[PDB]
Order: sequence, then C-alpha cells, then structure tokens
Amino acid sequence: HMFRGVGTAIVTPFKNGELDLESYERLVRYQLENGVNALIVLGTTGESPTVNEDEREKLVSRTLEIVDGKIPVIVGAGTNSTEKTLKLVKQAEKLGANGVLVVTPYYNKPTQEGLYQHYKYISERTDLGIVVYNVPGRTGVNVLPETAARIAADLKNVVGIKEANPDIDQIDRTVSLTKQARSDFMVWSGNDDRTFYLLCAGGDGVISVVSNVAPKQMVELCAEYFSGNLEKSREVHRKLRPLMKALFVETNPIPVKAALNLMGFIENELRLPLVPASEKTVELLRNVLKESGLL
Amino acid sequence: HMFRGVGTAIVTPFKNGELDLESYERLVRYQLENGVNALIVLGTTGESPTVNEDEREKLVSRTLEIVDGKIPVIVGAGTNSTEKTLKLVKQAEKLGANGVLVVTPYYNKPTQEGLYQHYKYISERTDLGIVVYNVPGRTGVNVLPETAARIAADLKNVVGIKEANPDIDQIDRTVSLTKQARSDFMVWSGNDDRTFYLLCAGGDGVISVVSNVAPKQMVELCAEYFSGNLEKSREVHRKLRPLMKALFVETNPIPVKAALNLMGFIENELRLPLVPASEKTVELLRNVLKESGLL
Amino acid sequence: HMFRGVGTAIVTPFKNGELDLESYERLVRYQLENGVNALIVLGTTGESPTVNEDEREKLVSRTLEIVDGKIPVIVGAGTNSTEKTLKLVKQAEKLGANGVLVVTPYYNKPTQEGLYQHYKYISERTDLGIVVYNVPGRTGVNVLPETAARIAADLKNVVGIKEANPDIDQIDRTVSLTKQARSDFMVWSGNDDRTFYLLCAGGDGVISVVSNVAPKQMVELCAEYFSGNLEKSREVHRKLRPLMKALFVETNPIPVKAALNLMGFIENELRLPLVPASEKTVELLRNVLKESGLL
Amino acid sequence: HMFRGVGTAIVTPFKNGELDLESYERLVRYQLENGVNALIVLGTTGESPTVNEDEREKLVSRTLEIVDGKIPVIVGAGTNSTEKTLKLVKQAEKLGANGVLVVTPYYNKPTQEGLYQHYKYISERTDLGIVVYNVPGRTGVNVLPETAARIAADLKNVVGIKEANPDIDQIDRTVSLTKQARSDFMVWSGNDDRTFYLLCAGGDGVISVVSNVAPKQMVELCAEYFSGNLEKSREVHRKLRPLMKALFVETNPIPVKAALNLMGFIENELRLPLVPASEKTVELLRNVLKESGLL
Ligand SMILES: [Ca+2]
Ligand SMILES: [Ca+2]
Repeated sequence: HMFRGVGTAIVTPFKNGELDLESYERLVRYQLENGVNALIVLGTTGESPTVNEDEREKLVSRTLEIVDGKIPVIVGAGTNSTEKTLKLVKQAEKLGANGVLVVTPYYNKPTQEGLYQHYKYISERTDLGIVVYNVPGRTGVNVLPETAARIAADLKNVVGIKEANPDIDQIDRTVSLTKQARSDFMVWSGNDDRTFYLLCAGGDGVISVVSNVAPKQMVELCAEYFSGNLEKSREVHRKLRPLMKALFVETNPIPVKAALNLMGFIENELRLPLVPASEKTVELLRNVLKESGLL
Repeated sequence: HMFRGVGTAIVTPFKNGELDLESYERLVRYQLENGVNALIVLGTTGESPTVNEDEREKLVSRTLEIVDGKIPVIVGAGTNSTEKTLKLVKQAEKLGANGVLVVTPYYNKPTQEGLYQHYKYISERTDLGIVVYNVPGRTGVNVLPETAARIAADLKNVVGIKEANPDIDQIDRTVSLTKQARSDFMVWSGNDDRTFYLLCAGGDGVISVVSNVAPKQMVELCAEYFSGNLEKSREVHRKLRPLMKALFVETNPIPVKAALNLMGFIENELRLPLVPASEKTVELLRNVLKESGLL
Repeated sequence: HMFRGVGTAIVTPFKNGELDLESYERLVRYQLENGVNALIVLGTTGESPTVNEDEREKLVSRTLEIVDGKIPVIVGAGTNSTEKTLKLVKQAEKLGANGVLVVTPYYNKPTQEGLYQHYKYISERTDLGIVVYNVPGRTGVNVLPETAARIAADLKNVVGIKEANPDIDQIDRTVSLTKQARSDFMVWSGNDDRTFYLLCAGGDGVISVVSNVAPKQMVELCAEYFSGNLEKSREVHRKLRPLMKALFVETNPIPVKAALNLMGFIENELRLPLVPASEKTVELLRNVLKESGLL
Repeated sequence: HMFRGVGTAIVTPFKNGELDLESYERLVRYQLENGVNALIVLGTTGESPTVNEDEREKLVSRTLEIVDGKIPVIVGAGTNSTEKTLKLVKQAEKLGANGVLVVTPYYNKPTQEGLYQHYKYISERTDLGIVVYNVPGRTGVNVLPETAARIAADLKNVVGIKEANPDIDQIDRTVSLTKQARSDFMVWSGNDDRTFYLLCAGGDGVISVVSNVAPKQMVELCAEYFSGNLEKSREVHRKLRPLMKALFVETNPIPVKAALNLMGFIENELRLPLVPASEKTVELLRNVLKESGLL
C-alpha cells in the first residue's frame, strides 16, 4: 500500500548546475521531522527530464541512506517508451527503491488500450510496487477511470494511482471504480488543492508539492480527515489555499524552488528549459510564506 | 529556407520488431516520385519516442543516401531537456542532415523565456537550420506568436516554425508576427486540415502526415495556391477532408500505419505504448482510401 | 435562509401543449410526502422560457395552494434585462412567493460589475429573498466567487446562491468567500452530481433536478451528511450517480420529463424549441429507473 | 440572398434613458456613405434584450424610412421560445423589414432536432427571409454544420447563416455543407476577426460590429477579396486587427459604444445589466482609433 497521508514530491536541488546533495539532505530531514509518510524522488517536481542517469543513481541512493527505512522512497521512472520505462524501473529496483511512480507516456498520446499494455508490460517484469501517475495537462492523455480500474483489477503489482486530473468527476470515479475493482488499491491526489476533496471521495492522501515547504500543515490536513474531523481538515485546506495557488503561478517546480530558496534550504537554480521564478512570483511567495508562518 | 510546399513527416516502418528499411525506401521513393519538397524523419509520425539510438543513426543515414540531395532531410531532434536536445541536434549535424525539427519541450511546461533560452542555447551551438515545432495538444505548452517572433528576430539559425496549434488566431498571428520580425522566416502548418488556411494567412506549406499516403494531392493543394488558384486549392482541401480526418481518429501514427499497410507499403507494426488501429478504424480507412483512389 | 437540504426544481407538466395542473399537483404531493425542503418553480427545469405570464401566475398560485405553507416556494424570475427581471420579481412577490431565483443575465454576457448592479437594482426594490443562480454553461457568464461575496456582503435581501458551475475550485471558493462575507449566506448546489462535494465544502444542500423522480434519496444524501455520516452520504451519492448522469444525456428537462412519464406522473410533452427524449435516452432511463427501485 | 459584403450590426443609441434617434440617424448615414451592404438592427450589438416593444417598433420603422430601400434592413427577432420568436418575426414582417436575424434559442440548449423544428415552425409561418445566427459562446448551443445544411436543404425561407462560432473547422464545414445542400445559401461571418478566413472558405461576407466605426475598411476587406485581390484583403484584415480586438476587450457592445462616443456619434449610455466601458478600455480605444485614423 506504500503509504497513507502525505508523500512529498521532493525537489532536486542544484548548485552551479550540479546536484546539491548537502541542501537535499537538509530538505529530507525537514520532511522526516515533520511527519511526512513517503518521499517521491525524481517526479516532475524533482526535474526528472533534466537529471541524467548517473545523477538519478546518486540521488536515489542518497535518499534511501538518509531515510533509514523509516518511510518508503518511491522513484519516478516513467517515460513515453515502454522499453525505456522498464529499464528505469529495473534501475530503481536494483537501487533498492520501495516503489516506482510511472507517468502515463507523455507526447505520443497512447490509446487507453496502449496505456493498459504499457503498465502490463512493466508490471509483468518487476517485483516493485508501481504507482500510475495521471496528469493530462502535462502529458496530453487522460487515463479514464475505467482504464485505471482495469489496471487495478488485473495488475497485482500496480498498487495505486496519483490522480492529477483536477476534474472532481474524474477524482470521484477514479476512487470509486478502482476500489471497487480492488479494495486495497490506493488513490492519492496529484494536486495539493484537490487533496481535501479527494479525501472526501474516499482516497488515501496526496503526493504533494506544497509539503516541500509546509510538510506539517499538509500532514495535518490528512491527519485531521483520517481522525474524523472533516471541518478541521477543511480549515487546514482553506488556510493553505494561498500557498497552494502561489506555488503554481509559474510551472512547478519554478515557484517551489524560489520558495525553498527564500526559506534558506536551496539555491534558486533550475535546469533549462526551466528558469528561475520572476520577481513578481518571488514577491508573492515571500508574502504568502510570511502570512503562513513559514518565513 | 528548407522548402515551400509539402514536407512529409514520414513513418518509421517496423517488421518483426526491427526497422524495415526495404519498406521505408519504397515509401521514400513514393514521396519523391510525387513531388514532395522535404522529408521530416523521426518526428512523432516517425515514432521518435520508441526508436533507439542505433536505429536513429541508421534511419537518418539511409534516408540521406536514398534522397541523394534531391530535397532536404530534416531530422526530429527535440526532447524536453536542453542538454539532451543539443546532443541529438549535433548527431544529426554530424550525419549531414539538412536541418532539425525541434519540438518545444513537452511535459515540463517551460515558461516563454525558457522556450527562448532553450532555442538560443541550441542555436548558438550548431550550424544546422532549426525548425521550432509547436503542438500544444501533445506537449502541454504553446509557443506564443510573440515568442516565435522574438526567436525569429534573434536566432539566425532558427529558420522557421511548424505551427500545429489549430487555432486560426494563433496561425494568423504566428505568420504575421514572425514574418514582420524576419521576412524570410518560414511558417509551415503542422496540421493537414489547416494547410489551406495557413497558406491563406501567408504561410509556406505543410509538414504533413496525409502526404504519407496522398503525396501528390497535398502537393497539388499547395501548388494550386502558389500558382494563384485559390479555389482550386480549396477544392483539393475539401476533397482530402475525409482522409485528413480519418488519419486522426486514433492518435497519429496509428491510422496512417494501418493505411500504409492496407496500401501494401509497410507491416502494420508499432511500438508500445502505441498499438495497431481498431477494426473500426481500419474499416473507415479502407473506405476512405478507396473513395480517394488510393486503394 | 429559505431552506437547507433539497429544493426540487420542479418540472412544468403539459398536456396537449397546455399546463397540466392535475399532473403537477400529483408531482408536488410526491415531493412533499418524501421530505423535500423547498420547491423551485419556473427554473430551467420547469421550462421558464416557454411559459407565458398568465401561465406563470396560475402555476405559482397553485403551488402555494397545495403546499399550505409547509415549505417555501421559490419562483424563477431572472431574465437578461434588469428592468424586466424586476417586473417578474414584483409579480412573484405579489403572488405570495417565499423567494425568487434569479439567474445571471444570459446571452448578453454582462461584466462582473454589471452583475453586481443588476442584483443591487433588484434587491433595493423588493422585500423578497433573492437567490443568485450561476450556470455559465447556459448563460455565457460566470459569477466570480469574489463577485458573489460582494453581493453577499452588500445586498441584505440576496440570501444565497445556486452554484451550477461544476468546477470544484469555483464551488470551494463560492462557499468560502460568501460565508466569510456573511456567515448566514446560503450556498446550494445547482448540480445534483456536485451536491456531495458542495456539502463537504460547507454548503447548504441542493436545488435538484433528480429529486423530481427520487426525492427521498436526494433528501437522504443531505440528511446523512448533516447528521455527520459522511461515508453514508457518499454511498447515497454513488448509488444515485447513474440516475444523475442519465438525466442529463440530453438537455434538462428533456430526460427528466421522459422519466416522469415512464413513472406515470406526466405526459412526455415539452414546448419548442425543446422536444421529447430520443428512444435511446428513454431506454437508458427505463433501465436506470428499474435498477434504482423507482420503476 | 439579402447581400454580399458588410452588414452592420448597428448599435441602438440611448440618451437620458430613451432612444436617441437623432444620433442613430447620423450613424445610419455614416454606414450608407461608406458602402455598407445591409443593416442588422436589434442584434445583440443593438442591445436587443433591453429595448422594449414600443422602442423596437420605432427603431425599425425609422431605419426603414432613413434607408429608403437602398440596402436591406434585417431585424433581430430571435428568442428562446419558438412561440415568442414567431411573434417578433411577424412584427418585423408587418413593418416591412427585408429579413430577420434569428439567433439559436439561448439558455435552454435545444437539441439539434429542436433547432431544426424551431426554424421550421417559423419558416412555415412567415414570408420573410430568415437568417440563422449561431453564437455558442453567448447561447450555450452550437448549430452543427450538418444541421445548418439540413435547414438549408429543407426550409426555403431560411436564406443563410451568421456563423459566429470562431472555430475554423466549423467555419469551413458550415460554408461547405450548406452550399452543397443549396448553392445560393448565404454564409456570413459573425466575428470580424474571422471575416478574411470565412471569405477564403467560400463565404459571403460579414455581419459586423467593427463596421459601426470603420465601415469603409470592412467594406474594403470584402471588396478586395471579391475582386480577386487576396493579399490586399489580408492586409486590410491585418491593419484592422487592433481595432477588432479592442472592440471585444469587454463584452460587445460596451467598447463599441465607448468608441462611437469618443468619435462624437452617440452618448456612452447602455442599459443594465450592461454598464459603460472601464477607463482602461477607453484608453485603449482612444489609442487604437487614433492609430486607425478614426479620431
Ligand atoms: Ca543511513
Ligand atoms: Ca391549500
């Protein structure tokens, strides 16, 4: 099942364009100390498109070393080639990852059957737990709820889905249909500002961007819900809304890296084609961070 | 300037899991015999995500030797990492490609400045002509006409854009603003069913999927326009409509490969996550190809 | 406050193209007997565009007569002219309606300020409670949450909003911002399939189409939520989903009238430009009604 | 066939709450002096929702006497009730209007068959020429090209369509399919900034907002096209772009009325729920009108 609650989609810090593991380790310790229940390394938020294979090995191994088996480490490993995706999955397995996060193939817009065949191929060839990641605004393809349910029903190794389609109809149906196919199938929000409603739909938490900066608050949002305090969960959601929105005024992780820098955790460096946040975004983040008690 | 008229985004035929260069060459001669003005190899129509490094080199080298300088060979070489893109570009340059088609970074949704910096970084480090490729439905990002025009103004090496945003306002403005910044900047449609309108806007032709099966007719659509025969060009556009629509009932190149197979050119073989066309798709194609005289 | 829970947006039955008050009265008694908390007469679901002024008077008066003051009767009275809207509002007032439902002006796409001025003008000129009705898919204009909050803050007579924008971000913000402006401001869902999530957002119920056929079940959905049984509320929502969806496979109230006819309540008659449900829709409704225990 | 070229959707000037027929006549002469081929009175540009019955009659009667048969006067007469629409149509017919513009029923989202039945019901009961008006952004419904073509095929009295769906595929298909069903069926753009492309598609001109302020230039755009000068027509299109865009920065006719007021034609007076243009809008207009030579 991997986890319930908050899994942080952690940034990949750079300094002088190189991996900055000393800043990374400070960030991992902040997550651990604030009750986060998983780390997702090398997702979109960690600039997976621009981190090379040798760097991935170093980052994955170092994350496993710091965490000491306390929470699972889930490694982004999806590409738009089924063959190449398996290769990345087998690399994460060999490094000792606890699962992989595998985005639907981006850019080549596979059919629903193609998506099924992609995950099947991978599932039949690894012992690792696999999390489907649906994010149509980035990939150009949406996993239909029925397709996710078919994957749940058939592929024992696929243990859950990160649902980043923001449509509440999609969220409602993904949760309902997958859990009907397999009661233990996990459904985590892929959007911080949908976590509350995804919990209400009956899902399992969030694979979060906001938790990079506000881990305790995102943890509290889920924890209050799980404890039966719907209205207190909703209040956390409402208090976090400005931060949730600010972190996406430019493409993630541009804002979250500027935020982590303001907070003193990392240098504000990204790799091309990503570039640092505009002054307007930084100014907004500074204000919102201050208002939220994070600065 | 590369070319005006039709540039065929050619498929990559496979047979029993490997490149099928014999069928590829038949298809290349079919293009050349029918007046096509350029080949774009290893675009999305050419299943670029699933063609390995060895295969890319062989496919480009073979194309260059078949074509024998009669028309330019432009090689798809864009990824969502600026670093990796440059490598693919330099590889094409080393083989003797006449140009590269470089899609906007997909999945990571770079800002407009990031897009500019991406093309600037590559432009400064190759002597090849570069064609920007905008296809927001696949990539998750839209190159603004104003960004295209800045690119045209500043980057001598970027010679044009394949405009696959289907919005006629975008088509109108890309053509208008790029040519204002640089009169010889080329603008080719990236949608067959926008070619006619893009010509009417002041553009330079099309980088086509349909011309895989109907090269003479796409050539004619452009030729008639260019000769001043607007209504004749419109009539070819209208006659081709069913074929243009049929080739996108499932994600390209699933239908076009089925079509080429029906016509006896290639084996109907794709690589995961793509899968062969449905029976319903094949039925439509069989009927449309007959009506068009192609079967 | 009008009501919490379920307010039925009741159909206007016709026979031989005339108002059919005998069938209407049977339908009102069904609502009353099943615990509905309000009736909304002459909304979209009651074909307000095609019911003439003399008919409106008869229908409103007859509804008040049958209900005997047991629940409020809220009359649709919004048009796209501010002057004409007031006239309809004053007519409903004079007939003894308990409130009015006033859609944002459709077709002429007023500015946000225009919307404020429209509701202000009306509010300053009636003693009745006014419910704003936001339904951008029909009107071409969306009331921004901030605009609804400004109306809440300023116009004491505007007592709530029927929120039919299906976007969960809109629903979340409409509830949050209006209740922050005025704690007693009511927010009802305008979409049956958003009621659950609108309750979770902290809203007040639903102005329902589905309750025409399944009043007890929609009442149970809200009642369970209000009683603190989130999971039981969600289960009602899930069981009703097929019916919720079926009632909108063609424009409402085309499906709901076909459903009421299958159930024996009304003739399946609409006024032009509306026409009866297709056989496909009827077949679906028959199945879904049967599965739901309504047939 | 009514006309080819430009038909001005003329504003309805108000002064101190009443019709301003003196300014209206100045504006009518401005149109006639500058070669406009038709007037459309009481369209949405003419604030049809807020003009009362007495005022409609006076405005139509005055227009007919000013124009004195030089060009056709087509009267906006469509509502979302088939019954009421027919009344407005017959009223226009009684006054001596040359035609009626009949928008698809807004707000109630009729099915395609309902749309057909709506126009059939009216067509069978008037001798006037009827122009279908499709503007999905305002009405919530899109007339499918196939429905337009059935209408063209069957209803002798329906003489054309004002196509304000901005999607070039819709424009292409409406023109293609209607003219195939009936060669003399007229197709006019309902968006100024689509006129050029609609002409290129095979259409017959435009029912224009811009021509309120720039009648000669819209006439020229069409005239050049019709004379075979495609690039000259495109150049006028490009030169007019800023004005075309500026007139829709707020909902039409808010900007055009501000523009006409700047030019000294009318008082900048609208009826609720419309309100005068913002300072920012007026600033843009002042600048764009100057650059265009109109101020
Ligand atoms: Ca350790
Ligand atoms: Ca009574």
